[PDB]
Formats: sequence, C-alpha cells, structure tokens
Amino acid sequence: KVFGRCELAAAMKRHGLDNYRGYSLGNWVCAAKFESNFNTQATNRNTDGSTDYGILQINSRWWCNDGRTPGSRNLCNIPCSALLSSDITASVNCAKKIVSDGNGMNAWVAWRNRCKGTDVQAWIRGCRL
Amino acid sequence: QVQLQESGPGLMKPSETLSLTCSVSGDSIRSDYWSWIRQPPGKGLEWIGYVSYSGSTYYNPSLKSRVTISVDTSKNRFSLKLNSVTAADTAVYYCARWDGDYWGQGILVTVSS
Amino acid sequence: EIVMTQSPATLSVSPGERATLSCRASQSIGNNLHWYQQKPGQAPRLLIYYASQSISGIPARFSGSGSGTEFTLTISSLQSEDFAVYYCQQSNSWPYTFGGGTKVEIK
Repeated sequence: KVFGRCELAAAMKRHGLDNYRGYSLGNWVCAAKFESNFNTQATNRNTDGSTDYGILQINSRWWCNDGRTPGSRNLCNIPCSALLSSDITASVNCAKKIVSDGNGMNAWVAWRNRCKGTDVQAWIRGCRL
Repeated sequence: QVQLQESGPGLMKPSETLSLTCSVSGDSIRSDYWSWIRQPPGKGLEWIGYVSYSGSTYYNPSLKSRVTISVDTSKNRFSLKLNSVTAADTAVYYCARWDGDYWGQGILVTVSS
Repeated sequence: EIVMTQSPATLSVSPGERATLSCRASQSIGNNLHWYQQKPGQAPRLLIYYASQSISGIPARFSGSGSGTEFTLTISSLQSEDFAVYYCQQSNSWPYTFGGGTKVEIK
C-alpha cells in the first residue's frame, strides 16, 4: 500500500510515534518518505545479501527473519513478511525498538541524510491531527 | 522456553557495591535488549536501566550515576552494579527483557546499616 | 520524567464483577502504555502492551483502551485468580516509569 502523507501521519500518531523518545511525528513521516516513498511493500536487497523491508525499510541482517539471511539476529522477533503489510503495526513496533538503541533514528540512512537538520515538522503541516 | 534468573548477595552493608547477575536460557543475550527494575519492600516499581544490542546503556537519573549494566555474551548473562548503597536501596531486584515479555523471579537485596 | 498516576489505589471486586482500572500520564504518551499484573511474591506479568494489543495466553477478559494521557484496563468479568496489584508503565520517554499501582482485592 502507498500511504498518503496525512493518512500516514495520522496512522503514525495513533501508533504512538509523535515525540517517541524525543522524535516529533515529522521525523517519522520524513523517514518513511525517503526510505520507501510511503510504500509498505517496498523491498531492497542489500549488498551483504540482507534485505530491507517495508515502509521503514527494516533490515533482515539484524531486525527480522526472512529465512535467507545467515547473520539474521531477528532482534524484533518477527518474520520480515510482517513488515510488508498494509497494517503498519509490526513496522512501528520494530521501529520503536530500533530507535531505542544507541543510534536512535540515525539507524535510518535516509533520515540521517534527508531529514536530520531540516524542518521536519513541514511533513505534517496541513494535516488535521 | 525463555527463563531469566537473578543471582547475587542478599545482604550487604551501606556504602558497599551491589553486584547482581541475570542468566538467560532459551534465548540469546546478544539477540535482544535487557534491563533491571527494582521494587522497594511495600513500594511500587522503578526502572534502573537497560542495555541494547549495540551495547548502549540507559540509566535512571534517580540513581545518580551509581549504576553499571554490562553483558557477558560468553555466559549468556548480563549484570548490574550499584555503588555506594544505603538503606534506600533495599529492594527486590528484577531483570527482564526490554519488551517486558519475560522477567526473572526477582532477588531480595537488603542493605543493613 | 513522566509521572504515571493510577486510580483507585485499591479496588474491591466481587468475583464475576466488571473491573475498571485507570491510569493517567502527566503528558501525552501516545499508545506507549503497558499493563502488568503482579501477584504476591511473583514478578509483574505483562498483560497488555501498547495500550490495547493483547498477548498470547492472556485471558480474553483483559482489555486495554485509551490514548494520549488517559488509559484504562478493563476486566470484563473478574475471576478469583485475578486478585493482584496492577501497574501501568509508559515507554514513550526515558526513564520509563510505572504508575503507583492498583490493588485489586476480593469483596
């Protein structure tokens, strides 16, 4: 599913991402935009063989199990397929654990290079929340 | 089946350093986030801190830098270190997975002046 | 830190009766509120996570609702084994904090 900007912002807000561990809702909307362009079925095979899954492109090397990644630590304790649903619950829950790690949102290259340092609140402006 | 188990001194004197360990079975210590929580007798619950997969730690400011949480991947366990203990530190100490899904049974630690 | 306040401190319930426990956050925490049940001499057991998500193995009579700063744990028809102290806990902000607890006891 390809989310609409405000549709996703509202969903993420309901899923408790606004100000989660210090990150305003805009950061998450922006991260999803640049990681997958709001596409929950997004998938990218990495160089090391691992694969990024979902709207937040969570990697199978550390976070989920896709049964084809030798290193896979499956820190989020879920099959990567759960991250390809139009129901963002699984991705959000995993994202929360990820961000609870030392790197914070820095775990997402797209957020580090396209969102950090900018007016991320712009991503939720005009949305009724 | 996942099982956490706390172990350490049940009695100590003030100013001493509390050392506790939590051994895990049925799950890999290096494949998750782990924490410590305590409950003073007759009181509620207070988070002590947790350590994530990258080794980064988060400590409760209420402890005022007297706490250390570390991991011993070789023995699939993690520990808690609390310096300069006083009666205010008497409590049942629990270890648990970050997600809160699994908890140790807790260990009573009494600091006797 | 975010202050979590539970009410009532003690809740008397007759077996079979509905039980409603409240929890409030000093500031908005979205859906980052988890409920635990703690029986004497035992560690708290997670019942509900992220305000309303259920855990496998947990009786259907346990249900959580609410968002922002007001949350509720409902036991549709309390059974005698449900007597215990219940705690809410937020994970939106570090340090994570627990409410003061609600002691549910037989009436």
